[PDB]
Amino acid sequence: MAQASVVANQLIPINTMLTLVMMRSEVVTPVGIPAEDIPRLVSMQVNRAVPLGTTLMPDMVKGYAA
Repeated sequence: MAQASVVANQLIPINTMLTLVMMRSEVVTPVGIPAEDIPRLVSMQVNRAVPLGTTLMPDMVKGYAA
């Protein structure tokens, strides 16, 4: 399996604006937001708390569409 996802590099509190320190690239299942998209996620808000190691999904990010 080759496709990497965005995963949380720290706990991301609810309603936090994302920064680059918060986002790592990992090959995980199920697949989340493509890791390719990390620079476009900066300053977008999360609508729930995202624990460390959690795969960031499209429905967790306010305003995200692809």
